Amino acid sequence: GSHMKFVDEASILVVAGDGGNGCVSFRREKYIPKGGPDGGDGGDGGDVWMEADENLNTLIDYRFEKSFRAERGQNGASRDCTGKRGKDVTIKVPVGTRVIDQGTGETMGDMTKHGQRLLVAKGGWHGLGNTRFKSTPRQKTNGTPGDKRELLLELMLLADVGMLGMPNAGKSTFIRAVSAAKPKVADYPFTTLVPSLGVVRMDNEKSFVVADIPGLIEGAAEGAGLGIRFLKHLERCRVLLHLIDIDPIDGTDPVENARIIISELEKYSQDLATKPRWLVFNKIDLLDKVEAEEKAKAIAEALGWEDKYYLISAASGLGVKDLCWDVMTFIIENPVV
Ligand SMILES: Nc1nc2c(ncn2[C@@H]2O[C@H](COP(=O)(O)OP(=O)(O)O)[C@@H](O)[C@H]2O)c(=O)[nH]1
Ligand SMILES: [Mg+2]
Repeated sequence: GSHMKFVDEASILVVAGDGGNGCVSFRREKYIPKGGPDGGDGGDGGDVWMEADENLNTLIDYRFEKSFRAERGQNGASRDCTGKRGKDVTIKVPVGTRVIDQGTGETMGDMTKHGQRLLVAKGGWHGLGNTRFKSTPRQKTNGTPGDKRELLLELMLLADVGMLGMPNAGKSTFIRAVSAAKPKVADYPFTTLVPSLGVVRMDNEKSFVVADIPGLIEGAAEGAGLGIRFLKHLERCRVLLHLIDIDPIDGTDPVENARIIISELEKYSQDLATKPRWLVFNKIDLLDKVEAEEKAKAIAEALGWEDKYYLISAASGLGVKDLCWDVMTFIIENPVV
């Protein structure tokens, strides 16, 4: 049966801090009688931690920043003054992220709940100052090196945003235009004719997954099991975008097309049909600006659609970034609960 999965992947480098070094010193004070060793120990190096964050949706930021370095521990000083510990680094990933050690290929951990932490690079240990060698010792040790590790990060992706619409509305054009990356498909016998998913990156820590719903529900290569598995994680889907070709040359009338799409949606699933749904009119580049607005207002009027709708050209980019920021806003404002 149906096993297709979409997997987000990133490879990053994590480097913990080295230990600070030990110090060699002695108290040589005029009436305070002895030689007295007094060199302090170094500080331990800083650690690298991964932390699960339920507000992140994808691993997209780790395609761009790929290297993380915690701080070296401080050297020891006189008066048995032990060096300050090096500062830690925490790297945030979505809930569901599996963390693999790419050197050894072993799974280090799975980030299954909010605020959960995983140590991925242990900092070096402090050097010892001469005070530790006592029986007037002139020896000290250096701090040990911080772990250096390449991590493979893997995350099964579920749709945050669904596209709806007729064939040739511009759904895959839209998806490809907004996508910073295409996730890899796993457990699917074929390699062609995959439904369209994309990861949208708006800015740091601000991303979402967009999917073409008809590709998923039509059991095109995987059969009817795929749409059921889509429905299984529907709670991750915050909003649907009903994409409408504003002037179909195919002669078709946008109002009736819109009605067929709605009706098919309601038949398939009542939860899917009650999701927030926004009208988005596409291919406005073909028309003059004011004419597009008329045509759109008229279609909205005829559907009894009272909400705000959008006008865009998925081809040229007109209105697309504004739409994506409104989707990002909605997402940030409606976390899954
Ligand atoms: N002129 C124009 N053509 C578009 C726009 N969006 C999509 N198209 C074209 O319409 C056709 C259908 O788009 P596609 O993304 O394949 O539709 P889908 O079937 O909904 O995935 C393609 O030839 C696109 O290049 C647009 O904003 N303007
Ligand atoms: Mg297509």
